[PDB]
Amino acid sequence: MRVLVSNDDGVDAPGIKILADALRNAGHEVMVVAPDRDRSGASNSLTLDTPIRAKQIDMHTYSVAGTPTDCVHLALTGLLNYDPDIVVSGINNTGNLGDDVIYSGTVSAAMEGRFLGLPAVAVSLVTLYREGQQAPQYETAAHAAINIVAQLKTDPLPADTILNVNVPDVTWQQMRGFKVTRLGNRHRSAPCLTQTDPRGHTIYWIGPAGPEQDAGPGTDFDAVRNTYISITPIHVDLTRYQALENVTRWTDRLTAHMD
Amino acid sequence: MRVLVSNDDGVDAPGIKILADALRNAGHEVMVVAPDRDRSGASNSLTLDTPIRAKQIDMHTYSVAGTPTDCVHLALTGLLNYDPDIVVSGINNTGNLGDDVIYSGTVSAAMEGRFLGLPAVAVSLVTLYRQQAPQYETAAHAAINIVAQLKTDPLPADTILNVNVPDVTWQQMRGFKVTRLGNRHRSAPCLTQTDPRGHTIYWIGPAGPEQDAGPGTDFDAVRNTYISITPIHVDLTRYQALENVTRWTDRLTAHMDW
Amino acid sequence: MRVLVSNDDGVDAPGIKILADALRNAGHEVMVVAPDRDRSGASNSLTLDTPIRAKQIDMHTYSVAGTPTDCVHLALTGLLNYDPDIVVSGINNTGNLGDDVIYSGTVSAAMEGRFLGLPAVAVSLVTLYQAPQYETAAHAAINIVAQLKTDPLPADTILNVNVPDVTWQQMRGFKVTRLGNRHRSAPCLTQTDPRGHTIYWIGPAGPEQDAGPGTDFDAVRNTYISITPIHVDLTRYQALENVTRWTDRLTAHMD
Amino acid sequence: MRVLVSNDDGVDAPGIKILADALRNAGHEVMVVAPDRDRSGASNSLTLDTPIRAKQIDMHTYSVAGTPTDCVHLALTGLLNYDPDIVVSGINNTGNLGDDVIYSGTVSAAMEGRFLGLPAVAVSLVTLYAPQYETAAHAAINIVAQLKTDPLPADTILNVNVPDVTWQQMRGFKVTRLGNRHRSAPCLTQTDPRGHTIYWIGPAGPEQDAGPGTDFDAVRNTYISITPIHVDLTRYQALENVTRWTDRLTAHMD
Ligand SMILES: [Cl-]
Ligand SMILES: [Cl-]
Ligand SMILES: [Cl-]
Ligand SMILES: [Cl-]
Ligand SMILES: [Mn+2]
Ligand SMILES: [Mn+2]
Ligand SMILES: [Mn+2]
Ligand SMILES: [Mn+2]
Repeated sequence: MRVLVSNDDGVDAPGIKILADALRNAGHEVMVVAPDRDRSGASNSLTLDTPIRAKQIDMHTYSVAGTPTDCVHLALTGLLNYDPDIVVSGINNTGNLGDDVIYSGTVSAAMEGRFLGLPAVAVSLVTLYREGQQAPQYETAAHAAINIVAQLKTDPLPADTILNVNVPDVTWQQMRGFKVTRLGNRHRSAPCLTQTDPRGHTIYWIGPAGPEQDAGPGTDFDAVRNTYISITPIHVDLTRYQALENVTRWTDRLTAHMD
Repeated sequence: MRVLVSNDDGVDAPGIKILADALRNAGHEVMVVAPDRDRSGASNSLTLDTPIRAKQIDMHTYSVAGTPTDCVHLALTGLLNYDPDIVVSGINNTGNLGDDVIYSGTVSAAMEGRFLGLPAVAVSLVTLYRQQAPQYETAAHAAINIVAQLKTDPLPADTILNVNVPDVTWQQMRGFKVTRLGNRHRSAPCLTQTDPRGHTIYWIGPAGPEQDAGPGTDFDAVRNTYISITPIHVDLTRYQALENVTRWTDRLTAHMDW
Repeated sequence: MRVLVSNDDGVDAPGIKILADALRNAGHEVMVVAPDRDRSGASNSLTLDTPIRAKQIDMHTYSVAGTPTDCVHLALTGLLNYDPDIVVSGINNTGNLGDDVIYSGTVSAAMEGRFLGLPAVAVSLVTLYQAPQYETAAHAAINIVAQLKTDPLPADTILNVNVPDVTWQQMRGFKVTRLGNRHRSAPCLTQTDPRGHTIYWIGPAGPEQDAGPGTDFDAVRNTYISITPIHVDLTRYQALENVTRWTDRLTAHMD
Repeated sequence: MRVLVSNDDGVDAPGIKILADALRNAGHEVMVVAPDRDRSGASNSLTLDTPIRAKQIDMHTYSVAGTPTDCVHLALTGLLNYDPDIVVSGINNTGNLGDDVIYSGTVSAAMEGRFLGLPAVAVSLVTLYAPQYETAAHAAINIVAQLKTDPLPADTILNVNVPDVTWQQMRGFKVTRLGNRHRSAPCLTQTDPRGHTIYWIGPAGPEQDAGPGTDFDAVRNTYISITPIHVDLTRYQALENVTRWTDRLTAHMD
């Protein structure tokens, strides 16, 4: 089939190159449109007050001076002569779990995919802090992504949600299987710490997570801790339909009161 | 009751001062914790890799060098000797409608309130491109009535309210309306032009008539001079989809080896 | 005379208001063009790759979404029908001394005035650690501006001015000075975060600093107003003849 | 000799690797300390209000989450057991000429070297409209060897700009002064795709200062340009005149 690929770490990052290469080896057509540098720490909104620049790198690749949402939007509304079947965003160099999901740049590019009418997937590798060096297993995450893509064709899912995927950092021979999960939480517990800096000013640190967190059986945290790949289905429309009838009766009692 | 107030435009903004003064006039206790300068344009995530400064401005006010989510998190976990009943974020100097809501800084301060166990509301004024002073007093009037009403008749759901107010005098307003989110950028095309030095550039252009802004939407209410109220999710997990995705995932497993 | 006024802290800050009001009361015409928010932390360069927006607040006041150098450039090349005799930038809420002068945003607005042909002045208040003495700094500025009219200096340098944070009654006089140095000795410090990981700080300056008799630091420490004349052209003319003979020898070698 | 190398574009850029390799092959020792990502667009000041993180990549390389001035300052005040003879910053992916020199990130790393008492050089490639990084490196190693066996006084910085061509096409070296181009640049009033008013800063006209003797005219005619610049902004030659002026002022206000 025909695929469109983006990310939030930049067009020159090791994980986006390994992903696109594997997809082509498997027999697919692939075009890449991604940011000119790393965008972590930047806001995810569409750019409306100023114009945007882009340049061709090779016959299949373009570099854009804007957000991950800017990259997917321009690709689908006039930048390319191309009609894709699906959007895939990643492979990210750290995990995207629990309370981190609503503000993730990797997730924002997949969202713009569905808004414009196509199915979409985000993929992330769960790396762990060390001292020296140990090279990350991007090859392991790519093998999972090509099998997910082929299957979405032979047995299609409805088109009103996005899939968020997280992969343990090991060789494939160690993996135990797949599991379907819900979002956990881990920073409701973080109780601030008071200190003094080298020039005499009072400063504050957000605390580390305690044991009273929500990361048990059924959650995304618990699956990856036990060496399984995690898949969570998420909303694309923030409207809460199941609450409309009740809020209307509430608003009626409000207006009768004041006037 | 006891109220906690924040925003995304900054601690010296005209809109946050008018809101706080009105709440105190109606007999409530109020503490303010907000950013040291306008944050519109920055990421909304919590700050974990570095420490944060904060200082006292007057007996009821603190200025913080960090995000709107940083302000609410610190106030509720050790910064204050205070146990609030509810959180209010606003009044923002422009609207927050349709597809703009998921990444709004004003909305992010109310979300952190609910996560840590309290009811929450976001309030914005719908100003228009043009000397005509903004009607902040009109939006503050709507806010005090909503607060006193939640005190008698609370709301059960895992939900928060997003409120938008037309920029007119109170005598000119037509009523309140409950709405769904609309959309206007799915239709927005890409235009090609040339800059002063000869480089090709691209603009995201204005929406066509194939937009979703008719009867029932947030856009249609404020255009016809009504105040809009929309209830929104705080958990992004899609529960209605779990049974079908599990069937799907088991089939995949049986296909592959190892 | 006709004055143009800008700053680094924004059009809504208390020090730019107090400066513009004192100048008008003394009988000058004043236009204000300044950033829409506090700019401390971004590059001082001119904006070339995108277009810029601007909003007229009242009759003699404008708000610009860009840098301090962007404000002064637009004002002199087409935004206004106005012909100024001098540019003044300030009053800043902290000091601008010694090795901090080259990258200061307050100083950058003055620099763009001189590159385009006019005399220029920068003004800062030296706050320590309460309501700042902005009125004391404004009294110094109106007296300096009047004197430049009747008794003029050559316009190929700019004046950098720093004012101690006290009442006029306490001030001792004016003094002409050179730039000092403070960060040269400032050491690297190794500490730990709440997870046990290593982080570095740039620590405070010890007693070995360059801050004695003759410098900008010593003057304000002893309650005098400091004036330092600074370069507008970074070319080192006095080294040109010697560097030329050196380059001649280098070229004979490679050939 | 012992050399310390930094830049403004980041530790992973192609110009900094080609410079370091050419220096080692010429027989010098080299340590590299540079930013974790591209830095154009941020303030050049030292970071004082928060702490800074760093990571050792290999035996001779370090990656720092901060400014080019932060990189050089930490390297010379305790992060390393190393005693360098000179600092070199580059090779930059575009030119650094005329009125753009005071706020250049590439130039700022060289400055912090001199403030702390060593000699220093900045090198940039003049790209127009596969970049000849090798041409620029051959120029830099010849300059470094001459500074040793025939020394200059260390009270200045050398700012070097190299045309983007093959070595065979180069015409020579030339010593120059800074020119100017933006003083002429006019305000242009236009409308956005909604008819709302916007302003552009337009291109330089024929009135610009770019003739014989300037850095602009040398690189346009295929020569390598070298400009000596100030490290101290004090204008010593105006001090006596400004002292008499301030005397006459103080007699007026009594
Ligand atoms: Cl991400
Ligand atoms: Cl907002
Ligand atoms: Cl400043
Ligand atoms: Cl640069
Ligand atoms: Mn990332
Ligand atoms: Mn805002
Ligand atoms: Mn300032
Ligand atoms: Mn650069």
